[PDB]
Amino acid sequence: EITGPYTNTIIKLSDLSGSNVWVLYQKPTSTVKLLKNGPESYSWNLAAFELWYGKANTTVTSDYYSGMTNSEKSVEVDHDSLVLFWNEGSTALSNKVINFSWNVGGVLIKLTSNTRIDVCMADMDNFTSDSFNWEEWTHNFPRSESMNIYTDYYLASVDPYSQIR
Repeated sequence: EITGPYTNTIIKLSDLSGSNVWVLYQKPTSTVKLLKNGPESYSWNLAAFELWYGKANTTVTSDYYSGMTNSEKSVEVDHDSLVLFWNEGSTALSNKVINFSWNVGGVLIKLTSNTRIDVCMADMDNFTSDSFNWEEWTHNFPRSESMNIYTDYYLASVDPYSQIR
């Protein structure tokens, strides 16, 4: 059901023949970059997103958006969190903080079409929602060949909620 651990820095999302793909991570002890989808350096025209783990009472700052005057490159986090920096369409830069109470956790990548994907994130607690839903938060991005991973990770093509929680 859940496969891994993997030590690659490049996932291939082209040949994947399924609706959904989870990219899971064991809760790190310190703030660290998890994955990233976009060009090498910041390009304003192209859409992108960069995911971090944020340790409780730290300041998560983006590397990809390091040289921007926008203020959403840096975020302070109270709880242990996932922090997704992203830009798409008219949005020059934005972030989305989400709780990470579980030991294992990650983000859902919905393969909606051959041209587009949806990055689905949910507040990983046993107390937040009455009904857990991976597509609590969502945003639509263009679909690309590959994605960069920067830590050890696990993959799943089936809903791992049962095992993770």
